[PDB]
Amino acid sequence: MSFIPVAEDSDFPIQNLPYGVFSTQSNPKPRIGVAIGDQILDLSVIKHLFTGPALSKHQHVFDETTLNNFMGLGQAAWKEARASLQNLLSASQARLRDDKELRQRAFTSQASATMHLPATIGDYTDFYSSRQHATNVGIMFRGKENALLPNWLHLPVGYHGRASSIVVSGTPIRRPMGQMRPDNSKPPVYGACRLLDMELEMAFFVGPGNRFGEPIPISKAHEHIFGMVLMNDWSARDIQQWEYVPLGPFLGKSFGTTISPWVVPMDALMPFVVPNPKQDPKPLPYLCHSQPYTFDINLSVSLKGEGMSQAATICRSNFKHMYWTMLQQLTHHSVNGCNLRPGDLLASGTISGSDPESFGSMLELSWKGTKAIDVGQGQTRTFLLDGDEVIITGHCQGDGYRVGFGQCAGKVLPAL
Amino acid sequence: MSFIPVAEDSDFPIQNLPYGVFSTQSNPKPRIGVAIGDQILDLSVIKHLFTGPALSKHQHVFDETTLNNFMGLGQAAWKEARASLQNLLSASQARLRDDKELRQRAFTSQASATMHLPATIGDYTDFYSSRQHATNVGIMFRGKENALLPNWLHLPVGYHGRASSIVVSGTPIRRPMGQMRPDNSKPPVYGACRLLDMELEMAFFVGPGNRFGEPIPISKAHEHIFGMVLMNDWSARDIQQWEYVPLGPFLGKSFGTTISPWVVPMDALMPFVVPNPKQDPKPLPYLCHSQPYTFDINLSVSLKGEGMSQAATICRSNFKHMYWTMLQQLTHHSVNGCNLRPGDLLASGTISGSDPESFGSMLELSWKGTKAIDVGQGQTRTFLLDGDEVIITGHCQGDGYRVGFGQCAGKVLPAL
Ligand SMILES: C[As](C)(=O)[O-]
Ligand SMILES: C[As](C)(=O)[O-]
Ligand SMILES: [Ca+2]
Ligand SMILES: [Ca+2]
Repeated sequence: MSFIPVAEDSDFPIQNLPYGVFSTQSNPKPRIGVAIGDQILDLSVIKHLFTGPALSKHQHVFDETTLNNFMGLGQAAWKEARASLQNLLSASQARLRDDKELRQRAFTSQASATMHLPATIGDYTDFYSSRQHATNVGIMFRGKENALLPNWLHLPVGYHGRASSIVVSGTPIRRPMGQMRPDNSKPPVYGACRLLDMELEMAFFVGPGNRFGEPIPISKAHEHIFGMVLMNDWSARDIQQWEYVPLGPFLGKSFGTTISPWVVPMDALMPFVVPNPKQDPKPLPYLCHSQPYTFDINLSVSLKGEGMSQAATICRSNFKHMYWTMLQQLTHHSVNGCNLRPGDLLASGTISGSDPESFGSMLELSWKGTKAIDVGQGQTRTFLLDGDEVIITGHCQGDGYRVGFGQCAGKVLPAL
Repeated sequence: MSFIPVAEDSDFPIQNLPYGVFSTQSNPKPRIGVAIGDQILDLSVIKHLFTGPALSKHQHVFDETTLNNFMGLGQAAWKEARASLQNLLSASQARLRDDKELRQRAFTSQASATMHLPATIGDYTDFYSSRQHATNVGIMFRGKENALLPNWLHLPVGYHGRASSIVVSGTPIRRPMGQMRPDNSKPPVYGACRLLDMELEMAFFVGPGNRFGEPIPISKAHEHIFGMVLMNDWSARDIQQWEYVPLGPFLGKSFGTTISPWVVPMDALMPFVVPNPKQDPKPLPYLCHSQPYTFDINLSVSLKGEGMSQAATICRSNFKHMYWTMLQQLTHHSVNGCNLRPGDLLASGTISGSDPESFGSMLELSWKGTKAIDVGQGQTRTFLLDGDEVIITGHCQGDGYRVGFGQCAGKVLPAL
């Protein structure tokens, strides 16, 4: 443990050490920090303490307004940074601990900081890799006999997302206007979305890219995965339904996608690795690898309506319900020579387990609005109402510590 | 006329004046230039001559390595820059013309210049707005009675593309590996794409963005359109067919998309405006505007195999065929609150007219591999072969001058 006091139930013990971009009232310039207890350690202030071989000539990466350049340095640099931070934050090491003037400049409170997006996301991709989610959607729209489309068990299906509208936790999300077709015998209409939904996801940031035209082999895929965040892929389902054949989700997704700000490095999550789900049929060789790379990350979603005094927990799930791994997603994404770049964000798709309490959208929880979701205090939902606030949280549970993700929150504003 | 001599068939008379980013052997810094005749005027060198009200405090935008900041300044700035350039390049003006020292440093031959991508593209979107293209694809894959899907005549269908693999003209494109399902009785296979295609498009760059959550009304859409380039959306059709239901084109597109480097400003194209195609049914009011915004731009595509000495013209088309205008595309793209940003690229979709000589893909020109494309010199094609070079060109034709785009070229390399 650390010289910084850490509560037992803190998301940010010395075993975590996530990376984020923050600013304060006194200094509005976005800069890189690491969460520890209820504090932020400012890496722009302590960049000269990274004296090892991988970082000593790259200390400027900690002075940037985004994590992109640090992400681009690759695994040796990340591992050295983490070892340096663990040694510096240890309760028995004197350097940062006993340098009072440095320490006063280096640490500020999380409760007084403003968080920003952790990276400039050049490209965002959303996969569809949770089998029960894809199955549930298939049942609802095609029937139980056509629950999965023919390609789903053969490749990690995904689409290009909209990068510009990825926003940091806490950003209000306006209910979108657009066109929809509620009656198939009549022309489409223009109006406010009536089926506004959340999608519980996680996403990973890419480290070093691959060269244009050069695939990343699955055996090297783990080298390019920096760390993870929580995501809410807000969805306008009536807009989506009318637009999306044949070229895919578009305006139904691109009005807003929220991510949490603290990027938990893969090294912090490796203690919580579990076996990959068995795949049948077995994937082609380029997607076949024996490295365990599925993670036991508890996820929870709450909803609170304006007026309501307390939030209701509407979903309890886990990131281990993903059939295609992050290694397979990254490999598939580059198999054609596509060039992944530092700070790219590859998301899981909606996470659903087989238990109905773990379904990751209100589309599934309400089963296409045929079941009312109990949100407490005599109130019910099918889809989101104006003023509803959705908060996603997640953590890995260790013995006496948690590796937590903070929150991924947003409140719905009325259409405009 | 300019003091720089311009050939009658030059793409770059004083009536054009497109913006691009170039470097030279002498100076490796990517920098902003304007094409005139066979020369480039370096805007960083003459940035102090922009003394008007819109540009006087924004001269640093011409020192940047990309056009994004200039694009973000908006129409008054673009109009002022253009007016200043037309004055400074005029045959009858002395300021630049008679300054031998400055001229020496301000001009460079295009033959000496390496072109770069003109902007950092935060998000690329590909629309699908040619009626004959969508109809042709519909006939080939669904049958003649089901040419168009139900939403096509009601909104400008489009999808999010991959930004990272947009490359400048001249970049070699490697035939992609991936997964394909050549027939339906066996499992999918891994191998080199067998059905590699080009797609003739044009694309426009966004100027000032809109705020997250705030739509751009169609009456203001023209304020956000900076200028245009040529595009080849290279397509791996067998990869695409297996992957694309239900989330849309993905690895079938993202291995490479080529654009030409010279951004022709909308002001150069306005003399060549024609009436918009009549729409029936009439679109919803948010997509309804009377401003002509369809452009008479001649387009040509050539193919040259690696053993050929003459390239064959395989497509002659025109941007005026497109059913949905750029105004409608930009309006639709932001109707849900999605935030377009300076330097975003919004492409037209494959441009096909009704004449079979104007079909914009080899998929259409070979009618799904059923007809041989004559490429001259005893040779035919259905789809692209290794070593084939595809070159797209375009121009508007005036009286004694043209507004042209230069080349949009790429050569196919063999798969790994
Ligand atoms: C791609 As979906 C069915 O999770 O909106
Ligand atoms: C979306 As297409 C049919 O022009 O590959
Ligand atoms: Ca999603
Ligand atoms: Ca295309």
